[PDB]
Amino acid sequence: KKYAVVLKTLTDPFWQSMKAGIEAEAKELGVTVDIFAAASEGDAEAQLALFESLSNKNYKGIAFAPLTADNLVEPVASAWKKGTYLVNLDDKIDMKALKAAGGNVEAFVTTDNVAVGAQGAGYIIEKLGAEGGEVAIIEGEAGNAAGEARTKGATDAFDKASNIKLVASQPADWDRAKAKQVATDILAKHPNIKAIYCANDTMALGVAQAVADAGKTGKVLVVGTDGIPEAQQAVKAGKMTATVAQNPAAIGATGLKLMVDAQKKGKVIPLDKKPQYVLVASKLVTKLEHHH
Ligand SMILES: OC[C@H]1O[C@@H](O)[C@H](O)[C@H](O)[C@@H]1O
Repeated sequence: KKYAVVLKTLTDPFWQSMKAGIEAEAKELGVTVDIFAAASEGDAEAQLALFESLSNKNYKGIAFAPLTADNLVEPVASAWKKGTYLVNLDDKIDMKALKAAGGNVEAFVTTDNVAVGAQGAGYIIEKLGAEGGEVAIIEGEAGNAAGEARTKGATDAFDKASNIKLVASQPADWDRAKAKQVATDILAKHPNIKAIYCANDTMALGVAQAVADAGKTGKVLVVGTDGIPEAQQAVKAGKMTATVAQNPAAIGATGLKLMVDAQKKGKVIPLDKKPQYVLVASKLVTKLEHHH
């Protein structure tokens, strides 16, 4: 049989890299993998419906990145009861809710997202120096576990830092236009803002455009997360200050490998057993300076 992967979306580069990484790993393992996302973008109910349709196609295993912590709880529990080998990718499902629903997953593969936020905020703190300044966080969608961890890690770092004042922490729901809108509002209400940490690059690129439109490119630091090509290009060009790169290809490849390796014991993970927890490294991408 084959394996299935349900991602948040296939239109955005972070997730496209994850799909490509899954396929590269499938090519090394010699397994067949179908990778999907639901047509309605960001629709948690559409993604549930997609998951439910796949869970009835006799896949050996399904890896999934849920759009929210709760939207896939019931169909994941249902698949576990059917003996499906399940791997949570990237964004943490509500595991206590999953257990209450009667299910489990073999593994969760993710980035240390508290560390991501701490790195993004930490680089801002380093770049602002002793004088510090007003900073803001553009959050992902409220309640998404990975985004929440980044907000926590950044907020904690900013709170401890001398002369840093976090003046705004606001969701833009992983959306570039909405992040441009939120950044425009922050720039209007906080004309002394010195830096904005953004929970992903889709948002950071919108923020960078708001900063440019305000004539403030280089005057307001903009840090993203994911490391998508356009953000790495923005960092090179000075349009973004940095981005905390993730490795979506490795997240996907590792999740597929865990799903394949899980079947060797001939049974899905017991209900009372803790899933595997596999961290994939992040890396701060800054403007490459070799000039003394
Ligand atoms: O889909 C929006 C975002 O979801 C997070 O959970 C992922 O780690 C990436 O940052 C992605 O860009």
